[PDB]
Amino acid sequence: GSLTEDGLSYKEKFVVRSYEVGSNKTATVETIANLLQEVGCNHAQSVGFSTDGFATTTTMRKLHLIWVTARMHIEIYKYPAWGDVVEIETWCQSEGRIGTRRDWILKDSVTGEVTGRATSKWVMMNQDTRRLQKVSDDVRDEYLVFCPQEPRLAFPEENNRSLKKIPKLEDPAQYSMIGLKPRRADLDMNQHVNNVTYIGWVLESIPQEIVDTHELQVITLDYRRECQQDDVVDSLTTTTSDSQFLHLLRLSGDGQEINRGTTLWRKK
Amino acid sequence: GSLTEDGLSYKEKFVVRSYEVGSNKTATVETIANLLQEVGCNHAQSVGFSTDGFATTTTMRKLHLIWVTARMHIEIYKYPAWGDVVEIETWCQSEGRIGTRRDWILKDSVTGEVTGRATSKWVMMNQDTRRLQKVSDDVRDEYLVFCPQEPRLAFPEENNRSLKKIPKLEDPAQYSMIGLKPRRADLDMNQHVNNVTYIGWVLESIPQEIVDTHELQVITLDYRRECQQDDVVDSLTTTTSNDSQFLHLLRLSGDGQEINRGTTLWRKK
Ligand SMILES: Oc1ccc2[nH]ccc2c1
Ligand SMILES: Oc1ccc2[nH]ccc2c1
Ligand SMILES: Oc1ccc2[nH]ccc2c1
Ligand SMILES: Oc1ccc2[nH]ccc2c1
Ligand SMILES: Oc1ccc2[nH]ccc2c1
Ligand SMILES: Oc1ccc2[nH]ccc2c1
Repeated sequence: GSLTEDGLSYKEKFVVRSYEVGSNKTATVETIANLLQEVGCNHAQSVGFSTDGFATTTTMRKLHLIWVTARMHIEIYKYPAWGDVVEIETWCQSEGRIGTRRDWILKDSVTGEVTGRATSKWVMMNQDTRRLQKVSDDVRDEYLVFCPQEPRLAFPEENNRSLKKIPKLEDPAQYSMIGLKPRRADLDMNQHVNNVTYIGWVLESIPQEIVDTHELQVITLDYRRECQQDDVVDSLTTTTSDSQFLHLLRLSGDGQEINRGTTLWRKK
Repeated sequence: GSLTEDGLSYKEKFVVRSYEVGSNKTATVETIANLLQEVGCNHAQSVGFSTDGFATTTTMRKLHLIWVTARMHIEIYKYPAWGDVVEIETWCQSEGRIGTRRDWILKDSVTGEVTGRATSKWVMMNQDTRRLQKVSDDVRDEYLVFCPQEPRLAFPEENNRSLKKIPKLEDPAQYSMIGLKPRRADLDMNQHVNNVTYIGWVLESIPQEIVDTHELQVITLDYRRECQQDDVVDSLTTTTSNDSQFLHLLRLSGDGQEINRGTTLWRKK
């Protein structure tokens, strides 16, 4: 992969692997989400962020502050098949003092056609207290030089699917998958549950019949609280409708919300 | 990746990804095991095996026969770090009428030094009845042209760990992790549990303190029965032993039916 000519975005090509595909012989949405993190990580490294994995500025490390995902929104028009080459372009932009947004564009490297797009909201949090903080002047100055100054959006539409407020699923749920626990493979280099594991957990309560006759087109997921490697999660789903579903992940015991989301599926 | 000059082995390079590494900032043994399947799959495709994923000959498809793993043996000297390039070479050889063996050699693409090696035993099974069988003459003729004829072993040693018989763990186990279930990400393109998920399940009952102070050096795993996507597994571990050795057992949560048995050897960090 490499930074573009202006040094304000990063592109990388990936050949889809045999173990990265599902029943349709195309990449799962979890494989796509993993590739989005990989190209984001590779972009931060290319623009000077140290080999520790955190895209944190010098002042952020002094204050023990890290970036955390608040929301992920993915829309796939075509999933790449095993052996196909997908090209992904990523970039970041400041959203005032609220935080930052990382966007992605997926293309079929053979035709150049846009096959998907994704957007994410990131907030500054103290890594020890877990307290959310607004973005200070000094910190924004350190990362503005890595962002395009004119707006560049993967989802330009005024008040579109990526910015739609998500309601809380009311009991009883139509479908559920209980007792979901992460294993060591679900953790990252810092022993925290990988963000992509939560997408997998959300999708677990989708009936197999919907999976067998539909393809996932859109997924929006809000991140409320982390699952610790010793926690247990319940995944709840209710059809709201193409088929649309409302989702909720909560702790198995006390019912504490960890994520909420929505998915849109198209008939095969 | 590409076949070597003689067309009897296949090499492929991989750049280790950020999400493929563990706490030490090196590739997990599950990432390595996934790369071993990928290079094996790419080798079968390169030598003519159809895009359906099964390295099955024309006569095997007519008889509804597939290859299934009986045993996996992996030994890692050094795990590659995030951003490092690992080169993996793979090949297959017939083991008479018993079945086939696929071997792998892992190298640091920068120094060329051998950083790991792996071997696996494969048996022929009817896809529908699940009945195992010896390899017929006609089937062996179809795949011999893809194998080196002179023996080529990743584990040449006289008393190597890849061929050592594994005992059954006796209750009570010293350690355990119960209620392990696969999710859709654990399945393959045919809706079957990926072989690498079982390695993950075996390793779940290793205490976190061993993980935090040791590195996995060797793992041998026997595959007895398949876990269905609706099954639930218990992972059992008992220390058998500078180095730490463990005996492992995966069994169904309810009836206690054996899924896998194995052994791991760990060395102090
Ligand atoms: O989704 C991700 C995950 C990790 C990252 N590091 C830097 C950007 C980025 C994006
Ligand atoms: O912390 C940041 C913010 C904006 C960025 N653009 C590119 C990398 C990056 C890291
Ligand atoms: O909750 C929000 C809303 C907008 C945002 N922009 C960037 C981060 C963020 C978080
Ligand atoms: O380990 C593996 C898995 C799948 C495969 N297909 C062909 C060879 C091979 C090896
Ligand atoms: O079925 C087989 C046996 C040996 C092989 N060598 C390479 C691919 C392959 C497939
Ligand atoms: O149990 C065994 C023993 C030797 C073998 N060689 C190939 C498959 C196989 C299985």
